Amino acid sequence: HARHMLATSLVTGLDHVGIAVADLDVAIEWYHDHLGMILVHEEINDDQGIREALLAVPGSAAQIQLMAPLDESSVIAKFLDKRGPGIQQLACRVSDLDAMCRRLRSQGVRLVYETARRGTANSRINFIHPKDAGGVLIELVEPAPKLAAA
Amino acid sequence: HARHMLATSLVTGLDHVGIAVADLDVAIEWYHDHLGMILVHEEINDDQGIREALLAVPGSAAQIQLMAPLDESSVIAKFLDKRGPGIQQLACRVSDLDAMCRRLRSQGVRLVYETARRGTANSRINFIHPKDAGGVLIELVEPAPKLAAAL
Repeated sequence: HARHMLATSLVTGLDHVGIAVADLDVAIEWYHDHLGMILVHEEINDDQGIREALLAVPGSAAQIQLMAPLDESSVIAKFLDKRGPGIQQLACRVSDLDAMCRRLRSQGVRLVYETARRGTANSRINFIHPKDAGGVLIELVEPAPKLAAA
Repeated sequence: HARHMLATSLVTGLDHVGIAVADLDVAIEWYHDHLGMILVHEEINDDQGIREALLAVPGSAAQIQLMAPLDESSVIAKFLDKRGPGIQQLACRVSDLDAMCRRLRSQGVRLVYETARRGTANSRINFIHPKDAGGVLIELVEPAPKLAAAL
């Protein structure tokens, strides 16, 4: 029971799975109707150039993040144009993003950002450089304390 | 909080995220060394022609399922020729696979298999037809009773 295993990293679980979709509105209803997922949150990431919908999966702490491009400069536009909709990122929840990123760089692994950016719900995020992880995009997510938002 | 929300479907959670990799053993060490994931199971799926490694994420119930092709005939091999390594499947844990599948079919959603197959470690599995899910491969996973695997 991995919920009862002591960790060896600063990873505390899976934050979300990011899925690039064509039309976000139809996708939200489809995931809700057929899988019972619930639209918990919706927002624009201007930094990343995407429109996102956060779906809760009742019984589980990990979310499904549906993503659609805001414009063609989006990281999601590239993905969608080359292969259409698909699973585009795996996001690990982390307790100290700074600490893990320093540790990763000490281990020879590149990160995409010098400084964390803001993800969904004003979380702080970085990415392992995808070419260090063999084309897989791994995001590291530190949720912000609710006070920090205010 | 979503862990304490009563579900409206037979999905009880996220079973795993499936990742196609080129070399299983080096990927295992990479995910363990850098993300702290722990190898809890390794097996060969002769039907789908893949070798698999299940990684626990301590503090979490969902797993990472690394997959490498055994035969060029496998779905993982085709995925790797076209796009290289990448995230290839999202797997929902379900409390009753057959009931879920009948509900999905009466809702107008197709399933890949007529009858469930065995997934990693005896679980019973099916897939929503990827064309029905806009190109995304969604697996439905029912863990099998431990007694089933012994018989």
